[PDB]
Amino acid sequence: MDQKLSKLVEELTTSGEPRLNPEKMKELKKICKSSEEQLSRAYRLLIAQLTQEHAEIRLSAFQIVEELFVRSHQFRMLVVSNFQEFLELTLGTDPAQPLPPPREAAQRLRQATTRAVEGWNEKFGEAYKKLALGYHFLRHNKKVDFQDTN
Amino acid sequence: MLGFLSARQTGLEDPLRLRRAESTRRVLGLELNKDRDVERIHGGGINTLDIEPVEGRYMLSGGSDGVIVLYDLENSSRQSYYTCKAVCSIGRDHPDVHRYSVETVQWYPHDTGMFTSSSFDKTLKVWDTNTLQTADVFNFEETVYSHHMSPVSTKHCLVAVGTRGPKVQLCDLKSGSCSHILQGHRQEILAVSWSPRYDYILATASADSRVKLWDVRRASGCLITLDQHNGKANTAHNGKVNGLCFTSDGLHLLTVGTDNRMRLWNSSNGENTLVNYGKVCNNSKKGLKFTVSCGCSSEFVFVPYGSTIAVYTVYSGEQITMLKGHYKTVDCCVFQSNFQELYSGSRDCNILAWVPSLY
Amino acid sequence: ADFLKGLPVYNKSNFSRFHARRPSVYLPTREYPSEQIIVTEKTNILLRYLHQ
Amino acid sequence: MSYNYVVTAQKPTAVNGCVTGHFTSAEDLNLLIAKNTRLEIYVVTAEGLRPVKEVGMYGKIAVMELFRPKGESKDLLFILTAKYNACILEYKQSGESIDIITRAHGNVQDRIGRPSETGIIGIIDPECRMIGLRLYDGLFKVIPLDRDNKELKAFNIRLEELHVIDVKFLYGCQAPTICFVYQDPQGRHVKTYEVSLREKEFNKGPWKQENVEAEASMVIAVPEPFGGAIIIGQESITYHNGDKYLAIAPPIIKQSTIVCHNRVDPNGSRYLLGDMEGRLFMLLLEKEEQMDGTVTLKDLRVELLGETSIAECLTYLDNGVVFVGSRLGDSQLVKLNVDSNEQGSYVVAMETFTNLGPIVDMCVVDLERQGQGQLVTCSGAFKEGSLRIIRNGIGIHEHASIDLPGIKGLWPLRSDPNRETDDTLVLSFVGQTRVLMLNGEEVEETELMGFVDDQQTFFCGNVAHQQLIQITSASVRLVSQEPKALVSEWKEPQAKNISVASCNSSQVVVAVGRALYYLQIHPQELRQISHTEMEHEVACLDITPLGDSNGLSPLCAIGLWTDISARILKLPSFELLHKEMLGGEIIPRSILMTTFESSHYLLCALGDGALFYFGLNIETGLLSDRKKVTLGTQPTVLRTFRSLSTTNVFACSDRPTVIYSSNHKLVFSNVNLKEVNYMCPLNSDGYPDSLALANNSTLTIGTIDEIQKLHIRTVPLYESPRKICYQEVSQCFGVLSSRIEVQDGTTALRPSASTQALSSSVSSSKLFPHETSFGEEVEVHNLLIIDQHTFEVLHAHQFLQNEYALSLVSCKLGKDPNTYFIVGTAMVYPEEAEPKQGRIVVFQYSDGKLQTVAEKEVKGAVYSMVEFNGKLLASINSTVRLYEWTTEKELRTECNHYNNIMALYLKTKGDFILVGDLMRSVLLLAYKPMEGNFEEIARDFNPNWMSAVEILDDDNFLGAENAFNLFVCQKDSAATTDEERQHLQEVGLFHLGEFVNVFCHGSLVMQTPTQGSVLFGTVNGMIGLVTSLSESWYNLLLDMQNRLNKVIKSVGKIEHSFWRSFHTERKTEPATGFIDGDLIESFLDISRPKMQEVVANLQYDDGSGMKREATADDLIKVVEELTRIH
Repeated sequence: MDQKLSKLVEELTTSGEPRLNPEKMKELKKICKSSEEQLSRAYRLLIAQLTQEHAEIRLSAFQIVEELFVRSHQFRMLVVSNFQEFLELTLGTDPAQPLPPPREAAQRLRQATTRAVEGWNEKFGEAYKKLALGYHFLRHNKKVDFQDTN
Repeated sequence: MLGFLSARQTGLEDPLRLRRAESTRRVLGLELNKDRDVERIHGGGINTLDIEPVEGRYMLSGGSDGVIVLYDLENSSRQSYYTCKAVCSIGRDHPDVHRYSVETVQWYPHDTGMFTSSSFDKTLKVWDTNTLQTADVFNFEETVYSHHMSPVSTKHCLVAVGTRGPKVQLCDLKSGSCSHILQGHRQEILAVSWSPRYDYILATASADSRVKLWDVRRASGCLITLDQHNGKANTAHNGKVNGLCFTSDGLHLLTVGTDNRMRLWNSSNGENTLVNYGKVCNNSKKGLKFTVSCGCSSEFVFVPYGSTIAVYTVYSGEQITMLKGHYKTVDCCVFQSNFQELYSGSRDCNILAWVPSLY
Repeated sequence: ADFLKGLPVYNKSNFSRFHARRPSVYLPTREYPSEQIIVTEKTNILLRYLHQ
Repeated sequence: MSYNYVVTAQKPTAVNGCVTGHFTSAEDLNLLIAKNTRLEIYVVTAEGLRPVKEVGMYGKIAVMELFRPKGESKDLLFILTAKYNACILEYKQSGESIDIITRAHGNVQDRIGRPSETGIIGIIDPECRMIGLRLYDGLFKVIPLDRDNKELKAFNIRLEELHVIDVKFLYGCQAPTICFVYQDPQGRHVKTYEVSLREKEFNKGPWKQENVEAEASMVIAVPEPFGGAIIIGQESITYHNGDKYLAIAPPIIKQSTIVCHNRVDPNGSRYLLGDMEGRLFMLLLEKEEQMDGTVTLKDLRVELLGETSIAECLTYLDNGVVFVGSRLGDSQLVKLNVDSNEQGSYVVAMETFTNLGPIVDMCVVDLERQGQGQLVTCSGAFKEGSLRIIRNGIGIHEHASIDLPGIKGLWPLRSDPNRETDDTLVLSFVGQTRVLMLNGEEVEETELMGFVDDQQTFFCGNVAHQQLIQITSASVRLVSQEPKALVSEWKEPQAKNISVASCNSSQVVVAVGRALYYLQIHPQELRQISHTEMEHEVACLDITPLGDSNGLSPLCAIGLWTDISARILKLPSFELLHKEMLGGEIIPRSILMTTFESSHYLLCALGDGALFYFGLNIETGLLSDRKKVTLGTQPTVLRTFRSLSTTNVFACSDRPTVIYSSNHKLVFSNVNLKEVNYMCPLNSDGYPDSLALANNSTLTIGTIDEIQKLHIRTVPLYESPRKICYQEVSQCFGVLSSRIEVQDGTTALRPSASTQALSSSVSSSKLFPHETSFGEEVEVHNLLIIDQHTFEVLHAHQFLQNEYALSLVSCKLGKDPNTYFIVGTAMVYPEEAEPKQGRIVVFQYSDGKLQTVAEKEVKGAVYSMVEFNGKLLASINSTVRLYEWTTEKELRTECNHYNNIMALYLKTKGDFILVGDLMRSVLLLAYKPMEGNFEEIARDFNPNWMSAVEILDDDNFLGAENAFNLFVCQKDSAATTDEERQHLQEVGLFHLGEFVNVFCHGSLVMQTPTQGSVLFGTVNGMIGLVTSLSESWYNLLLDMQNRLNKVIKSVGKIEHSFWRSFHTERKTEPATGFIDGDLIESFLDISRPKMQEVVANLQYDDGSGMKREATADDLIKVVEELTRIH
């Protein structure tokens, strides 16, 4: 089961397609629903994929993280526990660690992350005030323009 | 927790032992409270926090944007989750608003009505809290890097001001004069702090890598100069000593330098006690404010360690913990000894509260 | 027990007529001037050490 | 505002300090015992510890030392108080004038500084040159003992060792040397310093720094010729003398921790040690003498002398007698006889002084069901744990107990005229009489010539002209003293029966139905003087001669049937002087004329337990100021009796009482016996200054206390008691107990109360893992059901292993009519910072058999619980929850309130709930019966570590502090905003000086300026009473308190204001809204001129609301009423 989850995460992150395969994503969601340990393993795998020096892989990993965040409470807990590293890996907040190439995929990842963090603050900011704090941290402290196309 | 209650009831251990042990346990369990919060009003960073001394109900936060906020820690909401509302604030609307950042804010240790705020605007203002109007103003030639009033002094209310200038200034609030000037330093004095034990002793740290202890009575010379090596020179650190604070009892002094070192000294004779606190990362060019616990078994020191808060031990040196949460570098840490609470004002415009969670 | 031999007896009669009464409370009314007063020398320790 | 009055019903009994020396005279051994604020000075005479004096200090005595500077005839005493008041005092006794002269006084408090973890330490040199105080770590205060200078300049010296475990001054060294054990991250080290006065500094000590046992905790300065010091840890006793280092690690010591020590031999050969377990060891130093002539130490030896009360500070008094002062148990006076008893213990308990504290919990229970609330307190800890029943009253010390049932009367009699003491005891029965002779202690049946044994006696005794009288139902018989023979006999004209009798030495008055006959006693004649007929049948009579009348009463007191009227008659005319209608249809049965404090009274007792008393004018026969009290339900028999040359009245009934007079105010105090039917005083040779008492079947002869006191019974439990609540329905007490058992399973150290219960069950919850190593202790908790009468553990329910019972409440829940024992328990595993589980268990003690009615697992520890409108309000960790008792006999969670850091103390009144937080001061909640939350009505934001709470009334809330303070908060209902209302204003403050653990409503005085009443117990066994007062009374008392402060000069020159000022680590303010009871009560003990000085020009209300000039007699009366309440 664990090797199947690992293989599915690899195939979803190394596919290079702009959109995730819906069948493999359904299988992944079923496995994450089957056990909380499998959900935590998927989380750890997605974090280890966000560390890869490839913007397409990071984009696909982020899309999976977003879907599991919207669909799973414990995945939300996991993401919030390491929200700083997540934001560093996805928006490139740290100037010493810029987003990996290609530039277009990195820009798409940044846009998607900004929109997702906005919608997460809108939907869960009252309870998840932690993620909310970081939101404003990048919004005002980091003058991240939410209305900017890029 | 039951053992201490049973011991107190039976009298095996005096109540002070339970008090101190429980306070130490609570300080160990300090954690970022998600429920309690302090409303984000500041548009910029927080350069200082200071809870009023008499009862620890009101806190003063000076921001980088020149806004003073008088937060109330009294939980009037009756709710586990609540936001410490800003009872009042001096912002850009208020005419006497500090145009630039307010570096430090310090209540009157005698009367809670008045409080002192010094800013990068070259000015130190004494406000009241009945009308929050600037009761008095003092203008200097150099930006006030720090200012402190003796907490153990009732005879005079002397204010010691350290600025970009290498001369310490001593001004009398009762007489409304900035007469006294103490000389001997070479560059900006980043931290001035009166000794809580001895009324007329002032410790001044500068970027000249030296900490000088002075007696105000003798307007001639400085008493002592702290040397890390004890003459084996005459320099507190290898860089800028931008943090200074006496221990609660005043028998020891803690100095934080830009060399990323925190050192403890005897306040009586000024020889390095040689406590190894390790690398306390500190890259702030402005005076770094750190606070020491009070009424606890082991006196803790909370130092802004980058964007975390490093809690060490003043009488052992062991790094008790490193509280995380702030997104930007932590700037000021203020400790409410009444409930073993901590409130750190980072430059992210957030006032994070840290409380002992035990269940 | 050889070691319990010799417990020092201050007086032979003490506890010789032991029998198996609470003290009267002392309530002074007169005042005799205190010969001495204890005042903590305020001499600053650090100043003394430096000057030494 | 709020007004309150605090008095000390019982002085603290825990012994804090003990020192032997020569205080009162250079040639007298004097023992000084510090019990918190009390300092008792005894002399070790042949009789024992004769109490010379008891000094009340305005401060907690933290340091006591007897030091004799060279040139002083007798030792001076150095006292430091917990508030850092230092005072050197001396004893000066000129004739009868005993004085405690404050030779030196001052305050050694520093503005800032951390109080030492080990606490205040006070030491004096061997030569008495300087006094060293370790108050705050890192600072050693030195007070030089120079005599010439007027000012003693105490100066601090820096200590580079912040954590100093212990400090002592060494002998065998020229300069003042301090040896101290101090701690640091490496471990514990023993270090030496030289205190230089001129330099005012420390110099390098004679020895090196040497590592010591990791738990080195005590330092002993061995005097010459050994020198050096002894370091006592937990396993190893070491001895350091410069280079000479010795160490011994006996296995016996390792079991317990040695907490106190004393030097037996002056040369340090022998020492006494006492461990926490209570064991007493003797430490031997074997001197060896070198050929050169210098004596050094050979080896250390520790010997377990025996087992005594848990020692707080031992002090070998003299002649093999050791005073084992105790704090967790009764203080003891033991003898170390050379030869061990068969048990192998050399210690013989010579005497035991009762120690009441620590009072973990207490209840006020009308066990007697008589109306006199008794205090049942859980006292002591470990083996010393026990229950204490503090029954106010007077106690008899009977010396004889014969078996004679159905006695109807008792009379003392003097057979021999020469013998000024009685030797005869006549008894009455069913139409018969028995005479008993008293030959020392021999009590046996006799017959007396002239007396009839076939008629019921109504009176007999010694009469004028060396004669004896016996009055029966048949006649009155006169007998001569020396020649036992009838010399005169009187009978009713028609030979009818005598029904009532009265007699003094010269006069007789008897009734025959309505007929009354007055007889006089002359040589061999009963002279009939006069006769009358009363309106009704005669119930009772008295002719007791009062005032200056010389044995001849002009008056006769009489009680009548039908009209129930107490009447005063003139003798010999029988003229009505006063008729008093008593009321009801219950006849008088006993009447008496007596003098209390040169004031004359008439007492009349009815057959229904009522007693009327009146002022009596012995010239006019006028009765005034009619007052009525109840004394049981049976008819009262009244009998006078001299005690310490003071006349009292014994009132026999189902409730023995002594009637007396206090400050011109009749006082009633309950005797300590089930029921007395008849009584008489008795003063024979084998029973001097005694009493004869009779009930249904027993005849007892014993002595009696002059007045009353808080007599305390003790029931040993041999295990720490924690909580107590009384179950009225089952006539049982439910007590939580804990005992320590060492890993074997586990075995208890000693037999206890839980193990020997008549029935022992164990809880086996299915609701619910460590390997305790051998020799590891475990706390086993039990619920003890104890019969209220025999106070014997009828039942013992042992809880699960690793389960602590924390809270207990006896109440009925919901609509269930059965009364239950509801006990909350937690599970304390060693590795958990706070417990993670717990449960509430509902037991029912029925048909003498406890049963687990219900149970309720719960996440957390149930700190406290209280009945609340039939609902269980339980504090579980950081929450307070409500439970209801369903029809299934189960608990159902209703709602929870997380706004509580740690509800440790809960009190409820009506719809209010007072919550004592661990450090968040007092909260006041009001449960929602419509919604379900605990809307926090108000709270106090002052950071206050709480030890107890109480609800004085709807607005006042009393609370205690961790620093021995009391405060009273008030809900500002006058507030006009929700903000002001949510704030509780601290309207009163006080520094009690004791750590009060428990509050309880109730009074110990048979039921006024003072309203309400709350008793409270402290760690020092000091029971105190707090009551309310009116504004005018509070103002008067405060003014008198200030004036008394002016007049009374405290010992040590400490100001009462500075002593009672509210004091904590964060603030210090004067006492307000509180009146010190002890100082006010001391007004009764200041001489009359001092009374006048105190009452000088004081404006006071005498009940008319008009400010008069308070006199010394107005304030005395004011203080006599206040004293009566406790």
